[PDB]
Amino acid sequence: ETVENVSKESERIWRLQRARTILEFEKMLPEWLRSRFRMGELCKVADEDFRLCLRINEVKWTEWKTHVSFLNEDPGP
Amino acid sequence: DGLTPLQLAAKMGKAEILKYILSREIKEKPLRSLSRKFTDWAYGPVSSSLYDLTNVDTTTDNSVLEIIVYNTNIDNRHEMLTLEPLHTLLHTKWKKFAKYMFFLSFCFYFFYN
Amino acid sequence: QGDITAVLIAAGADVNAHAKGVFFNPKYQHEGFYFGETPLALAACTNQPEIVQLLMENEQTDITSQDSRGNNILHALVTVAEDFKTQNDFVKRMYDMILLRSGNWELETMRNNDGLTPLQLAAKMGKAEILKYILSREIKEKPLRSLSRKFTDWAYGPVSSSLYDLTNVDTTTDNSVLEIIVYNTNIDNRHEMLTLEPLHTLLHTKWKKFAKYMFFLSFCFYFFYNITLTLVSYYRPREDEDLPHPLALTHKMSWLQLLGRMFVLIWATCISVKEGIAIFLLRPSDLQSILSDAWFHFVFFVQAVLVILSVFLYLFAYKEYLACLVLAMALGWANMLYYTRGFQSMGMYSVMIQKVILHDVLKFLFVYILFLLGFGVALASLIEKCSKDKKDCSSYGSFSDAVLELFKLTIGLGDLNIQQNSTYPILFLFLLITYVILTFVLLLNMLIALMGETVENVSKESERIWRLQRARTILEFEKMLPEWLRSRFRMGELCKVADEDFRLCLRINEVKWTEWKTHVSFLNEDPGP
Amino acid sequence: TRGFQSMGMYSVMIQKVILHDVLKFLFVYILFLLGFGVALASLIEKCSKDKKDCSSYGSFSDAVLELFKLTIGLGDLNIQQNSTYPILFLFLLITYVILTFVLLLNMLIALMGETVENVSKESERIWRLQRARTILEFEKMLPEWLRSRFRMGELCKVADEDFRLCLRINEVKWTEWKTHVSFLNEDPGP
Ligand SMILES: NCCOB(c1ccccc1)c1ccccc1
Ligand SMILES: NCCOB(c1ccccc1)c1ccccc1
Ligand SMILES: NCCOB(c1ccccc1)c1ccccc1
Ligand SMILES: NCCOB(c1ccccc1)c1ccccc1
Repeated sequence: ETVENVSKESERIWRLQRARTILEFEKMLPEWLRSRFRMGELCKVADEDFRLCLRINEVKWTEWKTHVSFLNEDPGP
Repeated sequence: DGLTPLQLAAKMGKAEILKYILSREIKEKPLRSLSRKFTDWAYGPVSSSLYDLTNVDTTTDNSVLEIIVYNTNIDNRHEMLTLEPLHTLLHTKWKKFAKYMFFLSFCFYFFYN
Repeated sequence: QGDITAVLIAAGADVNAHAKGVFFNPKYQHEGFYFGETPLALAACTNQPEIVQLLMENEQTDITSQDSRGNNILHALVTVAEDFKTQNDFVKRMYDMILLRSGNWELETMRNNDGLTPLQLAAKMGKAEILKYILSREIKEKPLRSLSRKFTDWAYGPVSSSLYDLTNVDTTTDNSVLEIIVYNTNIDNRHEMLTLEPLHTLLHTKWKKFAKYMFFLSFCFYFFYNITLTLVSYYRPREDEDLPHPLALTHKMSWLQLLGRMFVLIWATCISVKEGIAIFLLRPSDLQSILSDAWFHFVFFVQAVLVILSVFLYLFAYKEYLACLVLAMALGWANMLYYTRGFQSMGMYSVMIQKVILHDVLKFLFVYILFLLGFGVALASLIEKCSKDKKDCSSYGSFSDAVLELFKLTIGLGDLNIQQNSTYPILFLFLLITYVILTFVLLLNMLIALMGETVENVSKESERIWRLQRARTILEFEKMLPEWLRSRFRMGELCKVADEDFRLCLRINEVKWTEWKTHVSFLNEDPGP
Repeated sequence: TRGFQSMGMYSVMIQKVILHDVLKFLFVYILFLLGFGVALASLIEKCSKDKKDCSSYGSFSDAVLELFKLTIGLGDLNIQQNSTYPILFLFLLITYVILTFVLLLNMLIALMGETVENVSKESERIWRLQRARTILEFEKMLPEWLRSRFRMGELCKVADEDFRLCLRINEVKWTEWKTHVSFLNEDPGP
């Protein structure tokens, strides 16, 4: 299974052995100026405007549905 | 042990239940406050998804990535980091932050040798 | 909402609207969804066949309408339709539906603000699956089979002859389909597009009638070219004339022993002018094709110029008279890898050379330098610091000689005489054995590094890169072919439906068996005298 | 080497590579040979050489052969004794061995591509045809007298003649039973 296992496991060991470095660098990063990611705090339902921290993605095609979700726009200025 | 069930699903490494907890989209309106995935907007086959991401990011004590990636016991850490709230968050820590420190800590320890 | 939509049209909504907002987005993947901004295309883009069935029955609907980008509706379906197979694939089903609902041929002749027909836009965007429809498009009707691109010559049981309308397809107009498929670099699946029947047999016929014989001709010229540089410089028949000059044209030379020296000077200048024009053309291709193709334009040009600069160096007589010649001769034999295209497995081996040298040698070399320089410092204790027993009497370079005598082992050109020390040769060789075993494991993993779907991917992608890197040569040869006497392919101009006898240029095929049907197509015969 | 089931199946793989794919590799291996050989033959007869033009002959040819002996591994150091260009000699000649390793490493991958199936199985099926042609050739070699051999007993078919036709007996097997109405209902007989 070098067609699969010796190649793929050596890839997945590597991604874990790089993702451990990245969280190690945040311990190395000083607490001041983590002015970074963790996107804008939009509403959830409730009365507070900023409810929670967020993360934005870009999902895609077929299996449409007539959506009833949220602010019906494009993301805004 | 002091663990939330999201953290307990990560420490025990149960991947499939953790694909639900980090997504959890709820298409209702008495109780869509319990949902972890939201929507920014939807316009045909292009749509923007929003993740509630409270204990997920490395900003509190013993976060989810803190207890997935530093964990050694479980087998399928790679099957868990493929998931969308963990993945693009790891990519964004990579691109904005960790790529440039790694090349910086390269050129120091390479000029060292 | 289909029910609410018909109310709004009955209430008088503008069906020919245009939404010119910032959702066009060159940064496409976020906030985008370009759909050509008309209400007709939006139902056409988002799998709404009944609303398209509703909107195109409205007589006020401008189906021929354009966009801010100049796009009509068939441009809009092209710019959306993904190269995913059968996503209950609606766009090809609905591209089919719009032309058959309405329209003359005067809808795919419409160009955008780039000047592209929707066949060309499907090729430039590289949407393969919609382009398998446009180039086939057989229509088994008789109000509107004039819109069809595939026809039939005749049908007789399970043997039947197919005819392709082939207007903008062939390289006979400006910016044709093969012009914009094969020279394209942006899209991924150029090989998935050239497998298609109007493009394939047309590329085969340009290969067999035309490009095979020029390629062997341009082989035997550029192969006799490199023999001549070998037989001029490094021949020396008997006792040469006191360090001569290779490309010199001295007073008495029989006309077999200097015409080859003219043969170099002509065919180097013939190449130097040729890709010198490719400086004026290939401005964005070289950086975008950062590893794939068009490097061989450069390596031909660098080889041709350094021959000529060696002649310019003779007129000034600097020190690098011989230096610029030999790198021009060494690239000249290395340039034969461009002529390793042509045999179906030969370039398929040559692409695997180009894959490993570009991608994965620098992978292995960076690790192999690393254990070299790692054990080399470990070895250079045992030079200049250790016993050495007789040494500091040979040449130079304490660290450098310790590296090289550890670096000659990978050749196998191994020296024992560098190792004569005092009681540390126990510790020398068991160090140096752990070099060879460690540089065996770097070698053994290097074979496994190419492994990983070698049963499929390393073989098949090296084949499909080769077919694209040969199909780019063939269209390059037609630019090389002069405009007079292209009396060639592009078969006879038979009728379509209309009153003109010669309607369009054609291409004949030989389709086959089961799933019969009682045919109503064309002239019911065999092809004719 | 026909005759053992895996022996010719190895021997056909010899006949496949020597006919098809050696001339593949040899045309590229001559190419980097003749490519670096001109690059090496600056460092013979044009460069330092420090003691040379006293040995045998052949300025370009000796520079080729001493670069051509490395593929054996029969490598000579004494051909390389020059002046300060042996820095540039060996790092040229290393880039010969690495380049003629990649030609060697891709040569293993050149036989790869469905070696799990096609290179093994086709070399088996070519062998079975190339052994079955021998066997019918031996019957042309066998003289016509005493072919008292196979072609089993001539049992009836339906008709009035007892010996109807020549035969061949097999031993077919299990499930999908049926209540048979075929022939002489026995075991084959004394
Ligand atoms: N587009 C993802 C880029 O980040 B991924 C990544 C790439 C290199 C090193 C570390 C992480 C990744 C993260 C989670 C799952 C899979 C891949
Ligand atoms: N305080 C220790 C810093 O060392 B660094 C380091 C730490 C662990 C492993 C390798 C290197 C470092 C990190 C980034 C850039 C430069 C150096
Ligand atoms: N019978 C096809 C021969 O031409 B094909 C071809 C063969 C060698 C080099 C270039 C092209 C071909 C053309 C299109 C798709 C696939 C193969
Ligand atoms: N005017 C330049 C002609 O060079 B030819 C050429 C052009 C590009 C790459 C290689 C060779 C050529 C073509 C066919 C036959 C012989 C030579």
